Amino acid sequence: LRQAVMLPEGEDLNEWIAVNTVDFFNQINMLYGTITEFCTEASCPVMSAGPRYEYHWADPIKCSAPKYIDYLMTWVQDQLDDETLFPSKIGVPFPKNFMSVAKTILKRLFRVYAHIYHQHFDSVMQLQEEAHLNTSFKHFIFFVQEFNLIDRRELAPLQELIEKLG
Amino acid sequence: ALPAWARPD
Amino acid sequence: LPAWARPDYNPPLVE
Ligand SMILES: [Zn+2]
Repeated sequence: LRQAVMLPEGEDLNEWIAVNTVDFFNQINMLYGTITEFCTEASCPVMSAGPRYEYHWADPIKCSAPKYIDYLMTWVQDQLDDETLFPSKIGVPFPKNFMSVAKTILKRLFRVYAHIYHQHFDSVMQLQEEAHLNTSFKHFIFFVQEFNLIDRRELAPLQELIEKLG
Repeated sequence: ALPAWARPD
Repeated sequence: LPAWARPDYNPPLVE
């Protein structure tokens, strides 16, 4: 993956990041979809990634994982559909704040992986989606590491896993 | 705003 | 704790 995630010769960095970000959104959207039946208001009253990491709605104001993830994923899809942020027409340049928006998108998608690994790994294994989860996460992480798109603090919840995959 | 993670109580 | 947390865990990947 180290090579596949590298910027192709002559390829535009923003376009490269844009195309891959869409792919990552689709993969995590698919993976979370497989376990939504098990991520409920009762199972996850607060958005967390294990006993050591929790994600507040505002800060503190907390909310369930399903509500948190649905809002986060809806927001990402809206950004992908924003022609001013992710131009699809030829000649239209990416906005000046594109890199910043892309990093925010990736930092947020990471939290979905974190939640699934920490709170629903049992369902992943039962659905035999373990290999799929690991493969998509590895691609995601290798890409972010290649361009240093996610700060070290954000990655804390899956640091142990990150090292093993490396 | 979806702020950065925090250590739970 | 989850299985992937074990130090002996070898991340299974798609083939
Ligand atoms: Zn959940």
